[PDB]
Amino acid sequence: MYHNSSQKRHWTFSSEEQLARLRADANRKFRCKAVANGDPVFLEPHEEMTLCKYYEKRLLEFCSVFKPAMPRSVVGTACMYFKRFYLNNSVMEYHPRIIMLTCAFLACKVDEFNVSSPQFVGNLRESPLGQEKALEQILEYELLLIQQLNFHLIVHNPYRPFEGFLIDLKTRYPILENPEILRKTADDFLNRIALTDAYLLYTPSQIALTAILSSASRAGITMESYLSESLMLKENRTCLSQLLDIMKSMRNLVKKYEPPRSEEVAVLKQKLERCHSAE
Amino acid sequence: KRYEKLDFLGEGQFATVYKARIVAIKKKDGINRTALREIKLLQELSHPNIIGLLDAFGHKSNISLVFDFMETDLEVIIKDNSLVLTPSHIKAYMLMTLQGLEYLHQHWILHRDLKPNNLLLDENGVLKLADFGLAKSFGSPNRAYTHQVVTRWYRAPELLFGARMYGVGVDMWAVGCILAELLLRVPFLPGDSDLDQLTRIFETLGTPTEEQWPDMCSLPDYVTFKSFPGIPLHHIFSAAGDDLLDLIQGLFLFNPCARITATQALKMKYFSNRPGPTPGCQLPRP
Amino acid sequence: ALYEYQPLQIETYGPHVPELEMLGRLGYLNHVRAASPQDLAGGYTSSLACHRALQDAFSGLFWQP
Ligand SMILES: CC(C)c1cnn2c(NCc3ccccc3)cc(NC[C@@H]3CCNC[C@H]3O)nc12
Repeated sequence: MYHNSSQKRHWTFSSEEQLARLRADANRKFRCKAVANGDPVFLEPHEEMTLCKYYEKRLLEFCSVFKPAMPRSVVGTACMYFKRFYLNNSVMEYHPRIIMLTCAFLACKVDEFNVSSPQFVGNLRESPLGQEKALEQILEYELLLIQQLNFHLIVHNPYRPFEGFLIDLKTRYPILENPEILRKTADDFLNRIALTDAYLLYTPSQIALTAILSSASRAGITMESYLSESLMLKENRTCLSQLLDIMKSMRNLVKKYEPPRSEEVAVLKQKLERCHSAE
Repeated sequence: KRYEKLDFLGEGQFATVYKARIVAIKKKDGINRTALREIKLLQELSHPNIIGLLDAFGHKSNISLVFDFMETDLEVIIKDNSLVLTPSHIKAYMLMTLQGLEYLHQHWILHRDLKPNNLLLDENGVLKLADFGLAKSFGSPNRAYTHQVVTRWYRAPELLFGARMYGVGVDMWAVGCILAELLLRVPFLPGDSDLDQLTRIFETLGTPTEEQWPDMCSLPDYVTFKSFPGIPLHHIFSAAGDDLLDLIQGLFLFNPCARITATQALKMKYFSNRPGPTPGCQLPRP
Repeated sequence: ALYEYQPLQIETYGPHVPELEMLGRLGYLNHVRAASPQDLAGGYTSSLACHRALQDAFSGLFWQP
């Protein structure tokens, strides 16, 4: 369960500043290691973040058309794996294209989605020899990824809390006559929430509740009494204020998110390929 | 890494175990799925009656898992004729097993491999559930499991009838079998095949009916059986008091839903009655 | 030295989850898929799925890193 999970204990961070510090530390550590080992070829932390967002989108696309049909829990686990890995690692050291496939592979294993390695690499849009090489790279990086996750493999996603909240709304909140009308829109917000760092900063229950209440807000429906009455937050005013602040910060995170730009990602991909070819 | 190998503990088909410094280290598909299962489940669980995963590492596709070192297991206790199993000792073992199982089920995980050799004991007499290589989360509707889990002697009748969807009963039934093995010092239902296992279960406990198990014939591998009267529980366990017999009956109910859960078993009069469970430091050691 | 049961006291940092046996009475089970007779025979009930979903929904809702 989340309330005593490794995700809550170790992989939920206090602020975006802490995440930026971790990523800058990873970038500077790679720079120091390369200087001791081996220039403007180096990537900046914001460039690394842009490439990480692009390859998270690529991982989403790969998991979307994966045959057999990938459970959404597996996709969430793989995306969280990617985020956690590149919290403490530089894309110039470990290429995101292989790391994301390793994340998908490990997530398939962890979430008990039985898919054989040949049919895992058959989903790749590459030649059979390319698929074999990619399989070899994934097998090389599997233990590396597991080590960099600190052997914390169970990932608590917001989908089951979303289902539980929908059940609770259907049962105890008749004011919202049909909570199902909130699903689609809320799901959309969930996806957008996944694009930010919210998964490293907020609980899955908070993320699901924020998605549902934002869907209600775009629907023109106020369910403040659901927090107040149903969740008994009228008793704890500070708890209600903290929850509302968490949701507002989450919405601000979504509104401040910027998609990677195609020219920027092309230039940064050239720089990343130069980094991997060199050193 | 930081572990000096001390002794060779045992070797199985699946892994090899070493006593190292005191801990126990267990060694194109990539990293093996059972080791990943153990890692992913034991990292999210923390209870005195569940084996603790202290560390893990490896190289390439091989991996080693570090656990607390255990002195013995319940199988060695049962098979040791010199050891005398008092009702206090049996209650202590059952209490520790059920507390671990209650913690496990509360976090929505089925062990699915409960047996005396998977119930490990340390030098302080603290029993812990081990060998989570078959453990799996439960409570998900779409998640369908295989019915070939649990060792056949401890397999529940619903599993032997091919149940894909199941709950804590598949552990509780095993618990009951373990309890029976604690009372008789021999395997309760030592079948040599699934059909033989079902036949032994029905010849000992009686052939279940619709009243005892409303949806019995709906299981895809259900087999019709000759109506057996079954041996009365007090005849099988002549030394078992009424409270222990009630516990056994609750653990061996054919209906998995009606079968008592770990919490309900812990609430039974047997555990709160005299004599109290033997303290862990006073439990017998082989 | 007599044993006495006490339920596990693990903080969930969220709203209280209704008891498993009272899910049907409170009306929760009307909003989850009913278990098939085979699932019921195996010991799986819709109450399990509903309870797990509610527990996941309420877990750590009030927690701050
Ligand atoms: C948690 C695991 C990795 C562990 C911890 N201590 N320990 C010991 N200790 C020695 C021993 C000797 C006799 C009976 C029990 C334990 C032996 C051992 N043997 C490997 C098998 C693992 C599954 N259960 C049966 C066991 O033989 N596995 C383990």
